[PDB]
Amino acid sequence: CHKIPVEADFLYAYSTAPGYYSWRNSKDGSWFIQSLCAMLKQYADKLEFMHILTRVNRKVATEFESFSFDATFHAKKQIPCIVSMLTKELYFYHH
Amino acid sequence: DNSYKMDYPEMGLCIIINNKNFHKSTGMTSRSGTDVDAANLRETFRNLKYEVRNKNDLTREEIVELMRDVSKEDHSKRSSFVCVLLSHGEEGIIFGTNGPVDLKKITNFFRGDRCRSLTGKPKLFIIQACRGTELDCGIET
Amino acid sequence: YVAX
Repeated sequence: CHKIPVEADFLYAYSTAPGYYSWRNSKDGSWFIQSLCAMLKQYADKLEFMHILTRVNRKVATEFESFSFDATFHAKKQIPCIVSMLTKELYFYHH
Repeated sequence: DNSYKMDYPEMGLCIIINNKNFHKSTGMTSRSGTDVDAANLRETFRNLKYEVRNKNDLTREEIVELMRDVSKEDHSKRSSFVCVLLSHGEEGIIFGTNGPVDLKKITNFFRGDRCRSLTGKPKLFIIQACRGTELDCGIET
Repeated sequence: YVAX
């Protein structure tokens, strides 16, 4: 009958891609979380969630890079990972 | 019906699990800076009108019990559900202060058939945690 | 900088 998948309507916003480390700044917080909060604050009253998360992806990918005395963890980058099983557009506002 | 109905009496809950201190046996060092994330999230979601609940340093068992209890609440008058996990992790795994727990185990409590009051409503899981040990060397633009 |  009128049924929907039990896995439908879930959105998993991962801070990084499958198999990768996720970066955090001891002073300012994680790259992903500070970016997510900034984009939600600036765009939640207008943009649909996926577009806000796409902005978070770009901010994390372009504005952050690690610095370490250990060459192994120095100058590394990060890209978040949006996994959507959503069936509709999501807006954090109402009309 | 192209957009989720977000005009219910409540936007919904925003559960933030902030794990900073872990048992030595795990070999995970204190996650310095996670409190800044937790506070930023709390304020951010507060402005979006969510009912924010912050929980600190929960064991793997406590995380499961919290998710179970939350999933058993009556979310009828809520438009959505949000859960943010801040901790160490591995692919498909999130760390309680005393050990790993599968993410699937956590999200299953909210399956469309297990949490009827959230069926058809957006369920968001924001995960700040490692998913392995690969490093992205990046490429010059 | 720390990895998670």
